[PDB]
Amino acid sequence: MIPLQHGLILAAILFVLGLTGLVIRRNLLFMLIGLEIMINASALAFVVAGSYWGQTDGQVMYILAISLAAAEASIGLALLLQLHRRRQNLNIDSVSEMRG
Amino acid sequence: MTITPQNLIALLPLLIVGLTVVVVMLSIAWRRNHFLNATLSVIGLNAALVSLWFVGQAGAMDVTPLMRVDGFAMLYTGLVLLASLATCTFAYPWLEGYNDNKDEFYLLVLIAALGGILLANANHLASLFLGIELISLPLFGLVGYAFRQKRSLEASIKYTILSAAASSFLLFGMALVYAQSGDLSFVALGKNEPLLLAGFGLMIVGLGFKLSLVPFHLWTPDVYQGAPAPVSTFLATASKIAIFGVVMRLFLYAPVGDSEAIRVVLAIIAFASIIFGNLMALSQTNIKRLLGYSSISHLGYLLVALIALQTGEMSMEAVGVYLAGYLFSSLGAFGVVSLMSSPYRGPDADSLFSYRGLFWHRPILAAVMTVMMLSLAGIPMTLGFIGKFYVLAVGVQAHLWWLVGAVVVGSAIGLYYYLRVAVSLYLHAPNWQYSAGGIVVLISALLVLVLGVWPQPLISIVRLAMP
Amino acid sequence: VGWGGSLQLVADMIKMFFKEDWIPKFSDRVIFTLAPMIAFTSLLLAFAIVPVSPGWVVADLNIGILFFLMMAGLAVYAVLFAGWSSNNKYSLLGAMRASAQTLSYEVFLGLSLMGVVAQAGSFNMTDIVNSQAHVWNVIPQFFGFITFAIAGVAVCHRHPFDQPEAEQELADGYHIEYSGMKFGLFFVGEYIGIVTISALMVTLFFGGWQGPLLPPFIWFALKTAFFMMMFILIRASLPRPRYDQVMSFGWKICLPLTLINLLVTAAVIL
Amino acid sequence: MEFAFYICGLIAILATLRVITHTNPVHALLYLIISLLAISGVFFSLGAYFAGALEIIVYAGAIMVLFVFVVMMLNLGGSEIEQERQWLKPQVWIGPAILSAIMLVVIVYAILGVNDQGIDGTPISAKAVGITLFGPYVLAVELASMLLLAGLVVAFHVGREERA
Amino acid sequence: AFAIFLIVAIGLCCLMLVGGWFLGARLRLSAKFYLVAMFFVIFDVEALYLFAWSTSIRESGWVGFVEAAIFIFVLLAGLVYLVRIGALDWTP
Amino acid sequence: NDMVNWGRKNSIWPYNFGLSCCYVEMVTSFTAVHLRASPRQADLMVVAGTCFTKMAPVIQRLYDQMLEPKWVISMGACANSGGMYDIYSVVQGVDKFIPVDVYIPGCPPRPEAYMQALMLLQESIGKEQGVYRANMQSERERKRGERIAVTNLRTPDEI
Ligand code: SF4
Repeated sequence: MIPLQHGLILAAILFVLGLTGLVIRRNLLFMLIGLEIMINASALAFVVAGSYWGQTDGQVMYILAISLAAAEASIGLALLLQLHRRRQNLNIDSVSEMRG
Repeated sequence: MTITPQNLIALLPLLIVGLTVVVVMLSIAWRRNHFLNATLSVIGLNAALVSLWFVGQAGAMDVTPLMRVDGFAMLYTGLVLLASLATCTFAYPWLEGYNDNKDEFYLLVLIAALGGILLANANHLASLFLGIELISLPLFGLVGYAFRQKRSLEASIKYTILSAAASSFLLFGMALVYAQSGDLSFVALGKNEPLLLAGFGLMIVGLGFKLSLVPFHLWTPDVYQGAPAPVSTFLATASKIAIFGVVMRLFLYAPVGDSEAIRVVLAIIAFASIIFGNLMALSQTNIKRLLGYSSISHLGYLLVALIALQTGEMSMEAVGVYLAGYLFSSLGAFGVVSLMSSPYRGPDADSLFSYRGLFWHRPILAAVMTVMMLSLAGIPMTLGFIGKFYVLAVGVQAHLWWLVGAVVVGSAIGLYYYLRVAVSLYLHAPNWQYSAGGIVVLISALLVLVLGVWPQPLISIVRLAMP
Repeated sequence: VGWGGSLQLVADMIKMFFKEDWIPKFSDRVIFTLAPMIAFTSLLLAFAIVPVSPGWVVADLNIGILFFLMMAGLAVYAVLFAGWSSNNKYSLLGAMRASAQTLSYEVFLGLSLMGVVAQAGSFNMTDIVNSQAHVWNVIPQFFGFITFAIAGVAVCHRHPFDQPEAEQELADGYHIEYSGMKFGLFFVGEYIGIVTISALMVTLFFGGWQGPLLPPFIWFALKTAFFMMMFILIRASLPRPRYDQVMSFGWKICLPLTLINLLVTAAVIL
Repeated sequence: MEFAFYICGLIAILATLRVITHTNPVHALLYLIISLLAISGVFFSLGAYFAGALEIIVYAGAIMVLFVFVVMMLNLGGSEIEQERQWLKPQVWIGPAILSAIMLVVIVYAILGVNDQGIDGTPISAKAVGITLFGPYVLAVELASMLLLAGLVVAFHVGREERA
Repeated sequence: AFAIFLIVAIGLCCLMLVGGWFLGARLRLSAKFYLVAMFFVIFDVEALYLFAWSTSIRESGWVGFVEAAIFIFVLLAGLVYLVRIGALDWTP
Repeated sequence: NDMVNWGRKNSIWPYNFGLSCCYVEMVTSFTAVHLRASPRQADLMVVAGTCFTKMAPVIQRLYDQMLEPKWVISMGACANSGGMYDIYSVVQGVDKFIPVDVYIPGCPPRPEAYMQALMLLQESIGKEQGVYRANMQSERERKRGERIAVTNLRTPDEI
């Protein structure tokens, strides 16, 4: 017997942690990891919202949300592939031109 | 409900374009030819413009619970289609000099047209998400088209991480609203407790990235410098034109947008967008960063109309005409930038210091950039002035004195950089589809002049479309 | 002489027991230990969804199919943490190519299983075992059955024959750096894998618990034994297919076959 | 039910903390897989029967396999260790931690204002999403297939192979 | 039940592991080309719509088969596109 | 209980390191008695052929790789000792650098000798030290009264 608020604050905590991981690190792999974490947090919030009302509203966009996660992770990983293929340095400060 | 022939005639824009992707993909796998793919893609988008007449034969109606088709959506589909038509005609001259795989370009632009014409028709929060992402994936990938440069890949990666981040904010906000309300349909929403308002603020974050608002505008310089100029034509015009329609419809239908709690927050964003655009825009000596800076201010003027949508019915046509004028101005300006890069040339060397002269080099093309650049500002005899005039009238109508004052002082600040580029094309000097590209920008120059001096026929179209 | 076929495996298991375990230097330790059980426990818990008896059902859960697909997808991680724990670019690339062909040939089983679960219309295995009451779901879906056969024999069942060796030079099979009990763990894992794939095939495609003239549990056991013998016969008959030919007859040929299979079942079911 | 939800939520939280504290990538991939398994356990506990098993087959069985491939092929273990730990000090971890904590406490204060109206673990079968997917939501499926084609073509393009 | 079998399995895993303890930089052209597996990552998501479809098809009927044929036709067009451009070919 | 000893007698894994010559008879034996043998998995290494000075480190790395319980069968006169090649390029026996348990003379030995090597090696594995005070009995001494009692043999002008 758990109401919606506990699950929603859990999803908010995972959202915040994914955002923090997106902010603080330097490696683009780690920003993509935090991006996927925070996508999963949003998907969890959607699923608990969908199962709160007791109808089939949680599985209808979660599939498409994880479809977006798959496509975004794939294109991002291919961009990392071609970036490391271009330059051996994997820091974001290598690609930090056009400042200001 | 099921599928009726009324629904298929209503859906005809989303259908012709989808059939075009299939035929273009089959044609790519058959021959891998640039001429055939360009012809096949432009024919499908022109067929979508023709079929806009047929959906005009159909009335204001629903297809599914996801979408609602009105005459408002008819005009927004048209804006997106001419931008897609505009970007393919500007891409052929740029891509003729590209070394290989010159055929994936039209496939991605066609996907982005599907995404744009899906955010025109919106009635449920999920269609809002199927549209934002359908257009981003070509804009994920087309700013990274020609990744052989050191900055296109840079621009693609910065836009990729940030756009996925905005979509994650939009999706988390989209659910936190649906926790209170029993349905995510725009109309059914709001049937002022803090969770619904808190969920609403998260959607503002996820929407204001793509609309280039004040604390989310950081991407708009960099990718506009990095992306190819054919991509910048689509990225400046079509994406935000299509996106602005769905964010306006959410506040028109949803009763929560009637409350002043969201209204004050959006007004402050609009206030700061004008100011934080038009002050940092002065110092730039690059034309692509210059247009990217102006984009932030133009979307701010759209917001100062949108905040007074709920006070007076003139805001509907005001937003519509400023979008039409804003389309024509940016297409002409960005077409001239792309038309200077008639070969691929590797990295195009475009700057405000690189545009000394340009009247004794190419006089007609300098005239188009000047006419459009004066149209961006608010100078009369141009369609931008009539659009500026309605947003001033809407702000006067709704007694938003700080906001209308911001537009005037923002116009006063922003006159400066538009005028330098207009006079810098008059200092001392330091193929067939190219003629077609010149025809597109020259056609737009004639249109913005005749609809600035004589603006009534465009208003008749807009009041014809508005419900 | 030994009269039982299993006694050889019994002696082998005893042999793998009580063997000193050596630590690898300059290697990760958690994945060196964890890669075997990702291959073992997956097909061990794949056995948890069989309706061996209505009264002795191992698990009366509502969904068993999704659990099977979740184990099928999970299995790749065992070959991947084994590849990274090999700590030898040769062996690592060998495990990378093995996981490549694995992910390549694991695609088909879900789409082949859609036909039987669509004509069954439920995920609870009681509904499937009650569906095959008079007509089994093998007569119409010949193509789906053979596609599921190829997919089931393609998941690290040695039919590809690229596990302990590599047709391509510069790389090596990934079963070399494990030599303690973990190698016996690999063998017992593929053994529970083959028997669980056979049991799932008999209880999901053919009709389990029929009992024409004899009690139905031994009817299921004997039919499973016949399919075991046929699987071993075709596995032995099946020669080693080189990497190229496997890539050629993969996504090209059987994705359309299963798509027209879904079209046929959707057209005939209504 | 209550104890199962609490223990799997805490398992997910611990896995999320673990994946954001370590340096070696493979530990992070393993802990993120563990977190996803915990989320699927949450999905099964809530009653979303077509969600807990749908996440693993795809989200933790295909996309994470792509992550494993790219982190395996880069071979970034054994190189570039010291400077990342040098830069990632606790002092720079506190900086944005409180900035995200403001967001956390704001959303916690936002969610505690509503009533509970607790819902039991109602089971939703696939029979009804087979209708809801096919009710208003057919064009969502079609345009999602087009979305997936778009992802396929942009991933094939920008990951272009060459002689090198 | 399932919980009892899971407890038994994890207890057996603990028993075997405890018993075992007591008993006592640059790749250049090599590797790369995992993009077949990325094609799988995307195609599993495509087939997940069929995973949800397969449960309820009798009430779907003729439009369901129609738009499923459209879906798999789009997938087939994409597959033949990837084949004909040379993306899906021999791979290391 | 000694069940472990039965386990080790019942099943053994052979690592075939036969060299240029002398391995054709070993193959003759292996294709009758038995791709299963794998490096770092076997506990029995049948050293055959002439152990050359150049390749001896290969045999020392393969000896190091296998686990703690190591058994080695030397086959042929060229591997037990230097054999006929008492030359700068041949080491005088494989027992110089690795311990050896069973020695199988011949040049090349026969497959039946390999069979009797497995029989004597399971017999040794079933008495456990390793000597166990039972291996002093020798084939020189066990069948001595068998061999001495032989009187007549077929004349060698016949087939
Ligand atoms: S023992 Fe005889 S057959 Fe074997 S290597 Fe020596 S000489 Fe050759």
